[PDB]
Amino acid sequence: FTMDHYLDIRLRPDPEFPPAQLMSVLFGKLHQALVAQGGDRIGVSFPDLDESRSRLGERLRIHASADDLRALLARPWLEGLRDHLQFGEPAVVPHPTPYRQVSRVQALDLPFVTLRSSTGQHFRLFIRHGPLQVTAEEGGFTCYGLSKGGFVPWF
RNA sequence: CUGCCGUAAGGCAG
Repeated sequence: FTMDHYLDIRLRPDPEFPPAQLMSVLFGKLHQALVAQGGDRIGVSFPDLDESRSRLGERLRIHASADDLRALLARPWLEGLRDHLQFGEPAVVPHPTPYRQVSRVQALDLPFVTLRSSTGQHFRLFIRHGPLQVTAEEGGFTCYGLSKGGFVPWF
């Protein structure tokens, strides 16, 4: 379990943008930072997830090794959003915790973020937090920080 | 939104 570090990024409430819109922007920006860092050892989870309202919640948690996390934060990927966010301190995770897969699931009672890309076009990216396991099977993460096998601590 | 694997079901990538 070499991914024992995390950081919480919290959305500040905003009069003109609902949470879901900011989160999508946060999440698109992280996507860009992941595509640049390279690798597959950075995951995310949405700790305030609400199953019932199908809402991702107001927090984005980023999971990484102590130094994967540092390389990531020393990038200017949050340039332009920071005013809309509050950040926790990079910390060691609590233990013990369950682990789960947070994956892209391509009627969907699922939360989603809206992104763009070469077309101008908007698309929804659907996200599912998986069943709690006692331990973590090995595996990596996509360029969205979503599971391609890997698991993240849930707390 | 585009695209990949697959004979379509199922699945995947940015």
